Amino acid sequence: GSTSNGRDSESKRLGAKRADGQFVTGGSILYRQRGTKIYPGTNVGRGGDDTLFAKTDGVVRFERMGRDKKKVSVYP
Amino acid sequence: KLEITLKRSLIGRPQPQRKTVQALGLGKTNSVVVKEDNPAIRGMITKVSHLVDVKE
Amino acid sequence: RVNITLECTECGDRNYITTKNKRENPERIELKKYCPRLRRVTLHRET
Amino acid sequence: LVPKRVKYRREFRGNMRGRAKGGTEVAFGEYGLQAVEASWITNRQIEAARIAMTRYMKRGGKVWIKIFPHKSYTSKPIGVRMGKGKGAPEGWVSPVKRGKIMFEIAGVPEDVAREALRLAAHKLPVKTKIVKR
RNA sequence: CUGGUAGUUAUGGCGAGAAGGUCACACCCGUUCCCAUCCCGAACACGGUAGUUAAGCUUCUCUGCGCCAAUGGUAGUUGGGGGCUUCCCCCUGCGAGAGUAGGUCGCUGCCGGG
RNA sequence: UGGGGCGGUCGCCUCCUAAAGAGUAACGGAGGCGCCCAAAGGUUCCCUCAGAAUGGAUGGAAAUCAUUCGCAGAGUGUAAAGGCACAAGGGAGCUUGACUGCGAGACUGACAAGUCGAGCAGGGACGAAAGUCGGGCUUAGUGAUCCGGUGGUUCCGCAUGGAAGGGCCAUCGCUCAACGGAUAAAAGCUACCCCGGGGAUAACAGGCUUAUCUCCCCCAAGAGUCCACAUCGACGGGGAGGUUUGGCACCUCGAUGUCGGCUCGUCGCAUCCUGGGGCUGUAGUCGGUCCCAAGGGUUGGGCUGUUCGCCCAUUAAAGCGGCACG
RNA sequence: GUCAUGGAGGUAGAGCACUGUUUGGACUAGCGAAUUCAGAUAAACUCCGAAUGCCAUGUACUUAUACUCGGGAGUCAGACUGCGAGUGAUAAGAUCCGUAGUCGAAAGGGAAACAGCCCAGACCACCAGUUAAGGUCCCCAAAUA
Ligand SMILES: [K+]
Ligand SMILES: [Mg+2]
Ligand SMILES: [Mg+2]
Ligand SMILES: [Mg+2]
Ligand SMILES: [Mg+2]
Ligand SMILES: [Mg+2]
Ligand SMILES: [Mg+2]
Ligand SMILES: [Mg+2]
Ligand SMILES: [Mg+2]
Ligand SMILES: [Mg+2]
Ligand SMILES: [Mg+2]
Ligand SMILES: [Mg+2]
Ligand SMILES: [Mg+2]
Ligand SMILES: [Mg+2]
Ligand SMILES: [Zn+2]
Repeated sequence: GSTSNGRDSESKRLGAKRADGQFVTGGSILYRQRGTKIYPGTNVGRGGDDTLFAKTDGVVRFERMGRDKKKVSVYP
Repeated sequence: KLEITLKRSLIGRPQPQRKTVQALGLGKTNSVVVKEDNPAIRGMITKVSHLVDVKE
Repeated sequence: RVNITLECTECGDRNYITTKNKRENPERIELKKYCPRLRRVTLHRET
Repeated sequence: LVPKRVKYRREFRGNMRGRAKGGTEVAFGEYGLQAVEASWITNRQIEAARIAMTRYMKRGGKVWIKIFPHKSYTSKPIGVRMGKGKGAPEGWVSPVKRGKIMFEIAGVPEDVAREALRLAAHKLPVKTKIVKR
């Protein structure tokens, strides 16, 4: 008797790192993802592995673009 | 204003209810507080209404 | 694939490491890269 | 009754909470067997019930089976300890929730229909009742 | 009234039926020139305007499809309490999906010409 | 490590389990990696897939051509998931940013490590500008220190000038795969065995469980010379018991003696004989089956350590189980 | 802690729009692939989608911690009960996670006795009172209500 299974990968800790309505400082990571599950908005950049980050100081807002999609912005 | 009396014990109860009873100012059983009638205090009373007696 | 070192043709400094396929590229690769010593772009050649 | 192929060979056992999602009404024939409780029903039980109720009617009328054994279950032999992976598949089962109609018949009078359904219900591990459209 | 250019979860789309005009727009005519075709002046580019609303375009009418969508009920469920525990029941608060009444053949902004 | 051994596994990536933040175990359920690409990288410009119907020589269901329908039913180097038709998919032109010094601030995290990053300077590629470019749609494709090799260097250099030798920067040498890597270097037997410990962990018996097992039933197709139910009863279904084969590891390792027999028994009843009865495929004789019933009774030898079993000869009969297999 | 407000997130349920599994007709390229009609099913299906839990904001009301630096530790065998899962047989006082409680380290009252269930936290003394779970014919305090 043997299983021939038993392997897994380490969890990567994805999801939202800041809250809607929270004040954030420049360069902070807002969201971690595979693909553009959420798009970059105003004053928000997209990293090389799809990480969304703030480019200025301000307050975070999760918003809804056209019907099927979402984005996040930072407003001073 | 309304009067609040702790009738049941806290042994065997979950932590959120103990924290709510603490924030109401109540200590040992049969102890009494008098408070105002805000929606905040009403929400507290709703969370622990099975442990407490309320009198207007 | 193999590991490659690229040498500056005006200083002899070995500034860069890269890779290539030896069957597809049997020659010596040449690329124009920045040279930190001369602070300008110079042709670099595989050693 | 066995599925031709499956995507996976092993599966969780599941649960049987709540009333049946769909199939609680007679939809093709005039008469039906309805489950009053929940139970796993294997394909041997389905086959035995079907043969009994079909033989009583002498191949007259029509019979519809409204449940399929999609799920598989496994087992371990005698003498093996716990561990070392999951066991080997044995049979196929249908989980039936309360309120599900599992057999329907048409094309025969009251007496033949009711007696055939009574004969069939004695082959099943669940508590049943007879309903008319 | 029309041409350009924006915003807004298709209530804005698809489909069907018609009217209109070289003022704008377009089809259309041609390839000397700049430029172009793995071939083709079809497209792209350039040079003009005989004919035209046939089409695009603009305007009006349709619920056929699509899309939007209540109310009540039901499933599920936080907290409290019970059974005869494959599971089930009661009290309080929250409350779908499906189905339906119904809505929809768009609505706002700036500029140049009639 | 559901005792140990045998077998399997040991690092990294993706999904489910995982209970709508993150995290989350099992010798749980499924698959990949130890690379590849000089373009399959950068930029500028351009455009759009699978399949089907119809019409046509070789040509055929499917090869090339033409029209229509066609939101992606294709593709995306490779596993999966999340993404992508303002392409991240497909073509063409020019190229080497698959740059050097860095880096406000964040994510992850015991540490060691790992991940994202606007922006600044140097010098560039492509574009008319705007601008994009510090590899590849994203996430695997890797190994510390010590010790050595190679290139560079306005560093040191044991009286002084040198040299030998070191330091610093760049790079190379691991299936160190038991993948945080004990050493540069390593396999077996012990029934001749010994010490320290453990009921943290197996072998006997106890406990829990009841798949299996023994017994009892439900439905009734059939058998029974006609005839379901005298006697049996397939395919399926439901229980009781705790004597079998198992599962678990709860008491006992500063000791709970382990098979068979002998001696001495005692209890249960699911009754082997004897007592009472109903049905019969009960004419009689001889039987079958079920209900009541535990008062008493229930053999001597051959073979085998045997329990069991087969045989010989009897008997009214030669019961089955529990009591630490009394 | 509650209240108000704003968000991220795909479980329960449901559904069939994709992917697998699947039943009965009509029609059928040729007993039988496709199209349609009706009806099912899913841990690794999703056109949908809660309750809870989580992250923030507030000037709202209440309440008492939170953090940083330094000295000294012990712990790395856990158990049962309820709820949500895996393994097992939808067995085990079994095993392995998540969530809350009690024991551990907790005496007192009730479950006959009975770590882990129900009620409830012992500073000391009293020949005082009121209650909880559980009870009120006798043992045995209280209704032969
Ligand atoms: K039945
Ligand atoms: Mg590419
Ligand atoms: Mg070594
Ligand atoms: Mg020997
Ligand atoms: Mg034994
Ligand atoms: Mg035992
Ligand atoms: Mg001892
Ligand atoms: Mg003998
Ligand atoms: Mg005799
Ligand atoms: Mg015995
Ligand atoms: Mg201890
Ligand atoms: Mg103790
Ligand atoms: Mg006690
Ligand atoms: Mg009375
Ligand atoms: Zn140089």
